[PDB]
Amino acid sequence: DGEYFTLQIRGRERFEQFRERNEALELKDAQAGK
Amino acid sequence: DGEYFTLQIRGRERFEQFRERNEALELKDAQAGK
Repeated sequence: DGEYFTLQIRGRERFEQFRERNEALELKDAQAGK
Repeated sequence: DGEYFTLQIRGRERFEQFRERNEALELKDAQAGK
């Protein structure tokens, strides 16, 4: 098993920022990070 | 009723970025936006 987190938003104008960021940040950790 | 969105992440280093952003972006729309 393991643990994680989850965020919810009711605005599409803001989501576009997180979603797109999710991909960018996803690479930040998946690659190096230390 | 209505509609919204939800994002999930399994990394704390990245979440800190979205979470903190969630508050910042939340104000972007909640205030003006057009």
